[PDB]
Amino acid sequence: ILQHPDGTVLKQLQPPPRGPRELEFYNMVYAADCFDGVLLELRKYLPKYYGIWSPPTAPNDLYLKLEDVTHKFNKPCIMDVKIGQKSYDPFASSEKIQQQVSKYPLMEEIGFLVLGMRVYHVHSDSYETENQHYGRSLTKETIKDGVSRFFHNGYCLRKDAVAASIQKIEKILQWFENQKQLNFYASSLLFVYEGSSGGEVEVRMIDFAHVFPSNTIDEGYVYGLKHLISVLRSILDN
Ligand SMILES: O=C(Nc1ccc(-c2onc3ccc(-c4nnn[nH]4)cc23)cc1)C1CC1
Repeated sequence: ILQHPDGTVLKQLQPPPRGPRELEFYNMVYAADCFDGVLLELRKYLPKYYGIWSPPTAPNDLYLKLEDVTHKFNKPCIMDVKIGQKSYDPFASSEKIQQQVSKYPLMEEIGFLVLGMRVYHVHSDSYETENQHYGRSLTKETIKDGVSRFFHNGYCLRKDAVAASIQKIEKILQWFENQKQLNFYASSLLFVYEGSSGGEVEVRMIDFAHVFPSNTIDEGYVYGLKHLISVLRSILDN
């Protein structure tokens, strides 16, 4: 992810088939002649899409030009959470499934995985960062405290941001419960709140290299959202 001063990010397409698939996802959603109510509503929850981009001198080098969801914040606190019970897709090989489940074997049980967070601390004027190993270390016993960490500025628990996060996730859940045409594997929610202008929060869906047509509710994604909501709700009682 490359941040551009103009309030956009450039995401380099992943190798095939992942990058092409994400391009076609955005292209389908933001299709100019799209009157599909499901896809029109979904746009609210994605980064705004500015189409494919490549350097003037390098047509080979493919990027998606996307809204930088963090742009409007002064000291953005950012958390990326992978959603779902399965991070492999319906066409994965046996080896691929094993690879994906081994990366985090609690995915079925918990239904989400914290990919990372960056938290601004007021008293130190500094950021705490957690990498992929943080979230992959979390269990049923430690997931609540693991998530809570995102909302600690080093003096208070930001229950305002927690409550706002629940409310915005709920709208995404409502979208999922009113569509049976897309299933999303290994996709994420990006959480942003203001670390320095009170209860201001972004929660957006990102990373669409494994989105597939479906005839059914995305039960795994729904489960993940429900559990994440439940965890956030309990944090409100801290
Ligand atoms: O450590 C940082 N991380 C960070 C900052 C902005 C974003 C971000 O903002 N808008 C975005 C829209 C799509 C995607 C995206 N799609 N697929 N993978 N990422 C990512 C987006 C992500 C991470 C801060 C210091 C820069």
